[PDB]
Amino acid sequence: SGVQCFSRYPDHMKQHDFFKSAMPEGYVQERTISFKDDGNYKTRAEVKFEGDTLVNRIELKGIDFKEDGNILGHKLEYNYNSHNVYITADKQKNGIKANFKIRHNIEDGSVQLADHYQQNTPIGDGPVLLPDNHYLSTQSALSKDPNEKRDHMVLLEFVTAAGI
Amino acid sequence: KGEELFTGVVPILVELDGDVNGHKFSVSGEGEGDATYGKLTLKFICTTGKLPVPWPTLVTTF
Ligand SMILES: [Mg+2]
Repeated sequence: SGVQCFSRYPDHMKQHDFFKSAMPEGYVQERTISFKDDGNYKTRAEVKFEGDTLVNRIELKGIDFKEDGNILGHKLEYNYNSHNVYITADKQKNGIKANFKIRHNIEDGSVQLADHYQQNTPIGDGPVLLPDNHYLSTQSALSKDPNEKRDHMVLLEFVTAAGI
Repeated sequence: KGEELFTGVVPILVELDGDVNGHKFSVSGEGEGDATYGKLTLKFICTTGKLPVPWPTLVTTF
């Protein structure tokens, strides 16, 4: 989810792709992520091109986590469920909002809900595409590099726009 | 116009600085994206030591 500009927007929906329309100057993406019965993350990111490279620069602040809840207690499985990102225009900010729910698998067969609220606003002042309501269908696979001893994550993600 | 920058494979850099309950950390990631296939491949490294939260909780941020 940090670089939604790489979603595949079908040709028939290309007039709804805010994310690429803000490039190269980019957009600011902000989120509040609320973990049910636990703390929250607030994030601010700038997504823009630096030369021919797409850069996602993020500051994350997490507060009010429980010392031994599922997050600081590391009780979440190393996997990831498919989900939809529901997008709506925010015409007053020349950008978009999104709302979705992530379900993190807990090692005991339970689920840790993470409510996501997101806003994006362009960095540049050129025209952007303000979309009709739609969603991004996201699939993610997490793995490890067998030769890597540092703490790390390998991520494969597919994101397809749909709903119109 | 912006869409034109995405018709091929694009290198991606990700840089995060975090503070969760006073645990400070940084993550650097590299990979590439190919929007034609809505496909992203990235590898993230915690450069400050051990990640103080579970990796899955940062996927949507990255
Ligand atoms: Mg299970």
